[PDB]
Formats: sequence, C-alpha cells, structure tokens
Amino acid sequence: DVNTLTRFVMEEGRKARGTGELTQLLNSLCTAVKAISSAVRKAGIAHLYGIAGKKLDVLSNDLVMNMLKSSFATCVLVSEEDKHAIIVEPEKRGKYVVCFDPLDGSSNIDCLVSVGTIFGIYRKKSTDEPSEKDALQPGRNLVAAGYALYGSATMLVLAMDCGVNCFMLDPAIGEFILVDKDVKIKKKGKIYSLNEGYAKDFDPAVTEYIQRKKFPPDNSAPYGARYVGSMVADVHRTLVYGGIFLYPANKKSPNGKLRLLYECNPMAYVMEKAGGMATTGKEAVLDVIPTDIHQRAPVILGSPDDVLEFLKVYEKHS
Amino acid sequence: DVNTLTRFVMEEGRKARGTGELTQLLNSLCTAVKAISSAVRKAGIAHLYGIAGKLDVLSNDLVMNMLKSSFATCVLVSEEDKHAIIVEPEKRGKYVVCFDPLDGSSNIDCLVSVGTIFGIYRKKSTDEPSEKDALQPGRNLVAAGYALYGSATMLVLAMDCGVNCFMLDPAIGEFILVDKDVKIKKKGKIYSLNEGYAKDFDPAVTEYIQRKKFPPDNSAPYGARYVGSMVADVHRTLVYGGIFLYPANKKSPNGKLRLLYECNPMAYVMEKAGGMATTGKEAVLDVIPTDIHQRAPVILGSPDDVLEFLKVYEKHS
Amino acid sequence: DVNTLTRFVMEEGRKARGTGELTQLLNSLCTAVKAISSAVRKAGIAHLYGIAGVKKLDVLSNDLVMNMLKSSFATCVLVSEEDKHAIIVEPEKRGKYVVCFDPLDGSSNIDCLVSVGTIFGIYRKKSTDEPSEKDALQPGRNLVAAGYALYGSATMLVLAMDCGVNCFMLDPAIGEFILVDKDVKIKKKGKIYSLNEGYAKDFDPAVTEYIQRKKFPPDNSAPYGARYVGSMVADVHRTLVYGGIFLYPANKKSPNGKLRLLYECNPMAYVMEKAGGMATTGKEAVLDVIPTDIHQRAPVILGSPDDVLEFLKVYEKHS
Amino acid sequence: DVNTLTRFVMEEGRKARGTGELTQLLNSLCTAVKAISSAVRKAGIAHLYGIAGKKLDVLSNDLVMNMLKSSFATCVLVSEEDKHAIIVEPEKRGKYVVCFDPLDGSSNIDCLVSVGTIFGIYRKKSTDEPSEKDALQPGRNLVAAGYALYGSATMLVLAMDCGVNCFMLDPAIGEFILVDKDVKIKKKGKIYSLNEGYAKDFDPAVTEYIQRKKFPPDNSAPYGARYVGSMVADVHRTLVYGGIFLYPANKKSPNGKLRLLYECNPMAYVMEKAGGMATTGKEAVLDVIPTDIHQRAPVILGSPDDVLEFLKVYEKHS
Ligand SMILES: NC(=O)c1ccc(OCP(=O)(O)O)c2c1Cc1scnc1-2
Ligand SMILES: NC(=O)c1ccc(OCP(=O)(O)O)c2c1Cc1scnc1-2
Ligand SMILES: NC(=O)c1ccc(OCP(=O)(O)O)c2c1Cc1scnc1-2
Ligand SMILES: NC(=O)c1ccc(OCP(=O)(O)O)c2c1Cc1scnc1-2
Repeated sequence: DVNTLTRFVMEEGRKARGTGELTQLLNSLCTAVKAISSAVRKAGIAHLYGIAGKKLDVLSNDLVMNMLKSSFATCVLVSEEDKHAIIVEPEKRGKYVVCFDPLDGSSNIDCLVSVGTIFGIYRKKSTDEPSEKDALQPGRNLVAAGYALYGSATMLVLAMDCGVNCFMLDPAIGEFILVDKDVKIKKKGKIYSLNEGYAKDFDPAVTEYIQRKKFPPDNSAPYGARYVGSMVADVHRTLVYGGIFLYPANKKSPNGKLRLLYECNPMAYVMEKAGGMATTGKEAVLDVIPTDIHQRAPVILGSPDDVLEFLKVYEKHS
Repeated sequence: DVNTLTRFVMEEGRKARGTGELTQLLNSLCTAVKAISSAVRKAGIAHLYGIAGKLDVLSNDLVMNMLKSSFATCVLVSEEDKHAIIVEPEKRGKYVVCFDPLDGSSNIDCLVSVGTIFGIYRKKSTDEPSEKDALQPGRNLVAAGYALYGSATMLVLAMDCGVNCFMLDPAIGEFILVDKDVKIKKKGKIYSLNEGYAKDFDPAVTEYIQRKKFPPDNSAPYGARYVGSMVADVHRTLVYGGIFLYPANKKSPNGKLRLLYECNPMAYVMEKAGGMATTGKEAVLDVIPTDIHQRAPVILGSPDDVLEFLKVYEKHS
Repeated sequence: DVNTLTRFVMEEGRKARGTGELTQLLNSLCTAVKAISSAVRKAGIAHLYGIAGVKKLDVLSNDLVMNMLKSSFATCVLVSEEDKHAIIVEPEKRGKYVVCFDPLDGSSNIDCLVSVGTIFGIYRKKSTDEPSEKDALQPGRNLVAAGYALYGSATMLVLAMDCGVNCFMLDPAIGEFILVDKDVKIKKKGKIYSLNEGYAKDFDPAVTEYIQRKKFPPDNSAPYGARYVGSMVADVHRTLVYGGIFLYPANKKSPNGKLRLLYECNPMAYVMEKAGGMATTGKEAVLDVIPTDIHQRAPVILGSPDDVLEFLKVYEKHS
Repeated sequence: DVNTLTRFVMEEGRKARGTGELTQLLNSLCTAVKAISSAVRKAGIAHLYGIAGKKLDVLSNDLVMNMLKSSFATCVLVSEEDKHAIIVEPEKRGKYVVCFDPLDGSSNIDCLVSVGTIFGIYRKKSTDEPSEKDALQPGRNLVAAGYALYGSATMLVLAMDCGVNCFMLDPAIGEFILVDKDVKIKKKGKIYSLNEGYAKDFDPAVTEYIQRKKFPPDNSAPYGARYVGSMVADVHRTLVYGGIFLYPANKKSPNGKLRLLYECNPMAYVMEKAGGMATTGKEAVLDVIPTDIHQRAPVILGSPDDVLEFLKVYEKHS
C-alpha cells in the first residue's frame, strides 16, 4: 500500500488528537520544499537567459518563511538567512517555533553540489509574547525535525517520536512517496567524513581518531573517506551507509563551525531517532542549552559504535 | 542572445562543412542524457511503489539505443559491457564512442551526485569495425564531456573550440548555454581524493597531501572535498579550481579509474579548459591503450596544482 | 495569502470536527488526479516508442482512483463506469464514505487530444448493514462533496461542498493545486448553448424549439454562440466559467438520456447548484432523482439559471 | 527505432543539401513551442499567487519572435499580435519568412479550452530589402507549415513536401517524439464542425450542406457535431478522425473571419499534404493571392469526399 507524506502526517496527527497545527505546518513545509526543489533543479532558467527576449538561497528562505507564516501554526521563525528571529504577525500565530536552514550547502551551489533544507520544530514553551527566546530550547525538546536533500533525486527525511521515515519526491506528480519506513542506522560503518584540510588545526583527539580510521591498530581494513562539503549530503550518506561524520571545533573556530539551532540539533535528532548518536564530545548535541540563535557547536554523529569509539579517544585526551 | 545545446552544436557542425553525423550523434546523446536525468530524479517512482495497484542498466540502454539510432556510430564502448558493441551494418556511422552511462551509481543509494561521461573518436581505419577502433589515445578525441545530475543537471561539452556548459531547464527539456569557453583557475585551494587509502598511498601522494594540510611556507591550508563520484569531483575542480587525484600505488600500479571512458574524457575537458591531467609519468591523453577497460592513474585540475604534484612525484622518482 | 488544495481541505475538515476521513479521501483523490494528469500529458511516452530499445489511459485512471481511494481507509463502496458492479472495500480498509466516479471522462475520443477529465461524487454511507451496491443509490441531494478535474490546456480541480465551489489550478512545477477562484458563482444568464446538434433529427420537440430560439431569437436579440467539445467535463466547465447552457437530453431513441446519473449527472448538477446554477432532467432536479441502478442514465440540462428556466418554459409548453 | 523532431528535421535538412537555415528555424520554433506549452500548463503559477510572499498570448508571441530572430534563419515575421510585419535586424537575417499565430484560441483560454500555435514558412523570393510584401505569397509556396496543439497532451504536427508527421511532447524529457508518420486523412468522415450559432446569417449553400449532415439524402446515419471553438483543436480532430471543418463567409463577413496568412494557409497546407482539402468555396485556400497580411478568408477543410460534397452544394447555389 503506497503512502505519501501528506497521508503519513495526517494519520500521525490524527492519532495525537490535537489541534491539527503540526499537520498544517508540515504540509506547508512540504509544499515549500517542492518549490525549492523545482528552483534548485533550475526550472525556468531559460527565461533568465533570454528565451523570451532572486538568488536561490533568498528564494528558498522566502518560500519557507511565507508557507510557514501562512500555515497559521507558527509564532517564531529562526533562519540561517536572517540575523534576528522572525516574529509571526498576531493574526497568523500558531504554537510552534521553527529553526531552519532554507538551502544548506548553497555556498558551493556553483559546482552543482548537492544542497538541502534542514529544519527543527519545537512547541512554544514560554507564555510570554513570542520572541527569540522561544527558539532557545535544547534539541531534546524537538517534536519533529529532518531535512530535504536535493541530490541525484529529492528526498525528505522526517523524524518524530514514531521514528525516522524517508520520502522520495516524484517529479512527475509532485508527491513525496514513502520509500523507507522506521529507518535505523547501522550499528557500525566503514566510512568517516570530515574536512581533513583542517588537519593542522585539529584537536589531538580528532587527529588520533582519524589516524585509527586510516591505520587500524588492530590491522583491520581502513575506513573509506567521503566529504561532499554539504551537511545534508554527508549526514544522509551516514544515515544510509552508516559510519561517522565530523565537524569538530578548530583552533580558528573554538566553538565548532556548524550552527546548533538549524544544522546540529536537527541532524542529531534524526540520528538518535534512527538509533544513532550525535555528540559535541562533551555532551549530547540535543542536551546543549542554547543562549544565542546562531551559536556554533562541534558535532560528531553517526553509527553508535563509531561515535562511542571516538568518545573513547576523546576521553583519553581529556 | 539565448543559446541551446541543439543550436550550438548545429552551428559548429555547419562550420565544419561535413556530413552532419557528429551533430546527429550529439543530438541523440543529448536526448539520452535528458532521459537519464529524468530517471535519476526518480520521475514515476510512485508507480514502482504501487500508486496504481536498475538505473545503471536503463542508462546504458538509453545511450546505446540513441547512439545506434543516430546512424552516426560504428563502435560503442561502455563501462557496463565486457566487450565493445558493434553497431549493425545498416546503422553504422563513422564515429566511435566510449562512455560511462551512470558514473557514481554504486553509491546511488545515498542520493550522491551521479553522471554520464563520454568521449567521441573518429574511426581511423576502414577495417571492419571492432574493439580495436576504440584503442586510440585521448589525444585523438574530437569531442568529450559529461552530464552531471547534481543539484541541477548540467552538460559540459569540450571540443576544439573550447569548453561550454549547458544547464538543463526541466520546464522545457532544453539545455541552456550558461558558461562559454570556460577556463579553469590557474591555481585552486581544494584537494580531492579518498584519504581512506592513506596507508597504501605512494610516497609522492603522501607528501603532496601533507603539503596541502601543512604548507611549508605557512600559507593557508587547502580545503578537502571528495564526493566519490568522478563527474562530481572533476566538475567542482573545473568550477572552483584545485586538484583531483585517483593515483596508483604498489597494489594498483595502474590506478582504479578507467582510461577510455573516465580518464581520457576528463583529461580532454581539463586541457581544453587550460588545465592538466597526468598519470604522473605522462599526460593522460598520450597514453596508448591496448585494452578497452584498462585502468589509469590520474591527477588533474589547475595547472599550478598539477605542476606542484609533478614536482613532488619527480622528487620520489 | 496563497492556499493549496491540501491546506484548504485540511482546514475545512478541522472545522467539521469529525474523524478526518473525508480529508484523507480528498487528499488521496488529489494524488490520483495528479497521476492521471501526468499520464494524460503523456509523460514517459518516449519509453513506449523505444527510446531505451502500456495499458490504456481509461484503465490506468480507474486503477489510480480505485487504489488511492481504497488506501485512504475512508471508503466502503466504489462505483465507477469500469466495473459493472459496485466495488466493496475489504473490511480492513473500510471508511464511512461512498464514492461514485468517472475515472477518465471523454476518453472515447482521446486520440484527438480532446480535453478529458475525472468526475467524482462523495456520499456518507447511510445504512448500518454490510456495505453493498445499495449504498450508492442515494439521490444527488445527499452529496457531501463533488467535483471534477479537467485535463485541458491546464489541469484544474473544481471542488464543490456546502461552503461553495472552489477552483484549484495544478502547478506542474511543484505538483500543487493552487486555489485561484474562491466561492465561484455562475452568471445569471449566458450567451452560449452546448449540445450535439447531430441528433437534431431525433430531438424532442421542446429541445428543437429551444435551440431554434437560441439561433433565431423571438425578440431579434443577438443569437447565442454554439460550442460542443464532446467531453462533458470540458463543456460543463466552460458553462461554469462563461455561463450559458449545456444539454444532453432524452428522446425517442434514448428516453432516459445517455449520460450516467451516479458519476456524470449528479456530480455536475451538484457543482452547478452550489454555484447558483441549475440542472434538470426536464421533469425534476437531477439531484432529486432516486436511483435504482448504479449505471442508470439520466437526461440533463444545466447551466445559468435564466437559461435553464427558459428551457423549462419551452419544455412545459410541450408537456 | 525511436525518432525525435530534432533528429527528423536534421535528417530531412541534410537531404536537401542547403544552408541548414530551415533546420535552425524549426529547431528554434520547437524550443519556443515547448516554452509556450510549459506556460500554458501553468508551470510556476504558484509564484503568481504568492507562494513566496504578462499575458500568455503576449509571452507566446515574445517566445516565437525571439527564438525565430535568434535562429538567424528569418527576415520577415508576421504575427496575429502585431499590426505590422516585423523586420529582422540585418545582423540576424536569414532567407525565410514566417507567418504565425502564437496562441490560437487564447481568447477563451480562461475555460481551459485547448489552444495552439500555428505557423507557415516561406522562402523569401525577392532580392530587395525585407518588407511586409515578402509575406504576401500564396499558400502554394509554403516550404513548411503546421501547428502545436496544447490539448490533453501537447503535439506538434509538421507538414512539408515529404508529408505530414506528428510528434508528441514528452514532458519528462522535453522531447517531441514521432508517433505518427506520413499521416493521411480519411477519405470520408462522420463529423461536421462549425459554429451553428451563426445559422441565421448562414449562406444558403452552408445551410443546405449542414441540413444534409443532419438529415441524410441517402438515408445514411447523420453526422455527429463537434465545435471546440479553437481552430487548432477542431482542425486536429478533423485530421485524426476525418470529417469536415467550416468557418465560412456569411452576410456580414463576406471574407470570413479566420486569417489567411497564419490560420487558413497553414491548416490548408497540412490538409493537402495529408491528402485532404481546403477551399474558400471559390478556390483552394492555398491559391489565394494575399494583398494584406491580416486579411480574412473563408475556409472549409477536411476529408476530400466531405469537402467535395460541400463544393457540390456550393455550386448548386452559384
Ligand atoms: N508525539 C508526536 O510525535 C506528535 C504530537 C502531537 C502532534 O500534533 C499535535 P497538534 O499540533 O495537532 O496540536 C503530532 C505529533 C506527530 C505529528 S505528525 C502531525 N501532527 C503530529
Ligand atoms: N573541428 C571540430 O571541432 C569539428 C569537426 C567536425 C565536425 O563534424 C564533422 P561531420 O560529422 O559533420 O562530418 C564537428 C566539429 C565540431 C562539431 S559540433 C557538431 N559537429 C562538429
Ligand atoms: N459539512 C461539510 O461540508 C463537511 C462535513 C464533514 C466533513 O468531514 C467529516 P469527517 O470525515 O472528518 O468525519 C467535512 C465537511 C467538508 C470537509 S472538507 C474535509 N472534510 C470535510
Ligand atoms: N524539400 C523540402 O521540403 C526542403 C527543402 C529545403 C530545406 O532546407 C533548405 P535550407 O534552409 O537548409 O537551405 C528543407 C526541406 C525540408 C527540410 S527540414 C529542414 N530543412 C528542410
């Protein structure tokens, strides 16, 4: 029996016996993702080049912002594109807070590298008028999170209490088809992923861990390396094939490089619901209590056995 | 003035004052690429999952059938077939095509970028068409390039007139020229290779990479990128500059990538863009093949970067 | 503020405070319509012609609607022209709704690329017994929702319910039905008449006179223009958009008409009335006919109120 | 062996051993048709209705005009949209003259009625400077003509000396696939098509002919009636199923309503190449010598036996 994102979300929402807001929020997000996908694949670019005689990152942010506002299900929206949190006007306010990266990896979009949209949804905790503070909740409080990967094909990965589910976008009918149910990551993988160009500035624990991947002390087979440079692409591969992904702090970026609210937490949430792990090295990414919407956070995630191994090394140097 | 792949190819073909075969060959290849793109993006997958109650193989079938039906080819070598395919007499043309229908499909499960690579040669002898016709050095290529099915689909075509990039507009199924006579940066800031092979690296590769991470002159270290799909990594190299490596080692003296449909085409694109592509010992394009599926080591990209690698290579030779 | 079919239906369903079944039913129908549209526009036809080295569209369309409706868990009885008998949903997937539909209206002459469409009518099961064909034998007056999808120059879904008639345009770039016309109302009177005049010889006297009045106005006013696509969804939609009248009447040859009551007449009659229009068999409102056979035919004259009323005047003159 | 419009045209052009201009002209027209089709099917309409926060007839004209000019194959362009003939600038001039209707039937497009693009291509016959006069050639001089129908699906019908060929647009790959080769219309059909709302003003010959279709003299079954209201739709159905199409002259319109250069001649050309007929009642549409680029012309076309029958009636009243 075929299942669609719309059908799947509607059913889960029905079981929750709530107001239906999260359902509308996700439906709206889904529509925005399809619009972003269409623009990313360059539909209509011919008109830009004069067949008849805005930047993608900006368009993507506009699509998400507008669809979420018009869903009547949100009150505070934090985007990687905007310096300040966006406060939804009173007549369209809902009880949810959304932190998102409209188009992850767009910086190197020129090379047609895979790009994506990352999102994390929280239920407003405070009763105060909506403000940026409502987005400062630990990832542990997420009600839903995931991402859309615009790679060889477009896929939406949605994680919630019921687990992780993957939907493939069928461009013929503009429908997200459920192709992988209640996904779980491999206990242990054979791929490590990180920008080794930072080698010179790596912390000792990262240096040793990577060394163990290339020169297994037990003389087992060395791990293969992959690093697309786009978090959504690297994380998704990690989910599908297992292994480990790292974007640790650098000497130059003492608090890591990736952002906690819309890059780390969402992926950490997907990973844990898939039976995986995500740590800053000191604690679970999901337990970090944010003080700034754009603060950075180090992150090491993936197969449990792989992350545990890294933590062992980390502890040795602590 | 907008330009399309069809219009561009037709015009160049007209200037050559030939039979029009290469034009038809490229038109057919273009159509196949759009079909592969459509399937790669998973159009119609809903029917596979029961809404009404392999990609590598499909891609090879699309290229094979379109090329044969173009009446412009006589010998077809594919990464998917053990032996060279000989076009039936009634559909034979003067060209030989070596191609990889869907490069990087091995990891297609993670939705990693994939692509199609191709190299076109003019048959050199009047001998009945055979596998030998595809054993020409890349230096003899008349046209070569690839289609990248990434965030968007792009077709990169290299010929004597240079390198031109066309973006596929899915709304009208038309390849739009967006970058003309492309040239790669003299020097980049990104190195690309599977460092998981570190333990088995050749001494020259180990030192070169060490210089990218720990520049002896204390300059900024290079960033690392390795998609795992040749078309994706090579295209990034072309767009941003830098270097790409899939070298040889004691255990793989000739490398892992294939000369005919992976190395030669990319080497050709690189040189036409003012870049370089070496096996370490000689230019990839000068290697004279003896086997259609033979492997070849390859280091390509910005000239200053490749030259630097060669300096290190020489140091260990 | 943009609105989509999914958002619109979800909201209306929420206001009804029910089980959410009709919402799932409509979502599923929507998905099927997009799939039908894709196939109708011939996506992938290249594969059929050997680009890489097959079932009829009416059959595929029926399969799409049937499968999506069954999988919605919101239906129990499905009537289509395809199957002679009503389809009874298996117990484990039964919902409280009954759906009567025409998977691909006008497919008979589809080779000419004439506009085609999907027509549907949704009823709430009334009986307490086991689902059967009988549950589809309700007068159109009992419809909870009805409409059609027109696969013409563009694809549009017209949905009629108590709240009125709303038109959604399918944006192929994102596979989303965009609301472009809200609470639509048909013009009080139009200037176009639509029917197959090839049946002239067998026309009922009332139809003959009425048409005569459209071509040769009694008060020498401007004669009406004629349009007849041959596809009910196309002709009816034009009638809704431009106003006027559509006829597929009965006669000596066809005493009960040619179009089907359950999945052709009732749905269009429902859309017409919700839009402030009319739909009569000549004797009574189409919506009031109590069916005794799921495939029974019914004569139908619908469109602008003033035009239908005028027809009825002529009809009465011959009665 | 699959064939595409691009492949088909390139091959025919090669056999002509010319400059390649008509090939480029057709390729360019093909691209324009795909762009028009995309817009007609309303791709991107979501952006018009605010998903992120120019009329079709005008856009269509712009697409055809721009693509034809940029083909470097034309010198004079006549469109139903522009009062005066468009003269291609010197640096982009080619030897062909094109008369076209960018979007036929767009007047009633609000009802989603089928619409289409009609075109007729002539070779400039003069040696002087390009002018409106170069478009005043009888249809008999056409080198190529046809139309694109944007109906349930999009199809391009191309007629040339080699015959009539039909190509279906596959939206998945934006390719026109040849599905019907060297098409021939039925000797006799069973459908008549005309706006009977003009009955009161019908010419006596038209009145009698239609009367014969409804009340047959040989007691054969009456013809069925069909009238979409869009010439491309009605003419295509006539081609596919056979029969007859009429848009005759009456009391008020002695010269008919449809335009000779970009509506009548192209369809007349398609019909004759398909073994059909097209008459004004007095002579073959293709033999009319135009004196005004926008002049009207009566037209009766379709299956030969049907047109011949009409002509018999016409002669009876002459
Ligand atoms: N525990 C959960 O995962 C949970 C809790 C409350 C919910 O809805 C609450 P509402 O906003 O309707 O008040 C929803 C979920 C999963 C989904 S999917 C669509 N809605 C929900
Ligand atoms: N020098 C060149 O780059 C060259 C030589 C011969 C050619 O065709 C010869 P034909 O097959 O028509 O005999 C073509 C080219 C560039 C292009 S683009 C389309 N055709 C050609
Ligand atoms: N009066 C109405 O128009 C009405 C009554 C009950 C309904 O749902 C009942 P449910 O199946 O949820 O129990 C719905 C409607 C309009 C829409 S749109 C989606 N659902 C409904
Ligand atoms: N006999 C014909 O129908 C004829 C004559 C000359 C032609 O090309 C003349 P050119 O512009 O290349 O000089 C072409 C055709 C059919 C086609 S299809 C593409 N080109 C042609």
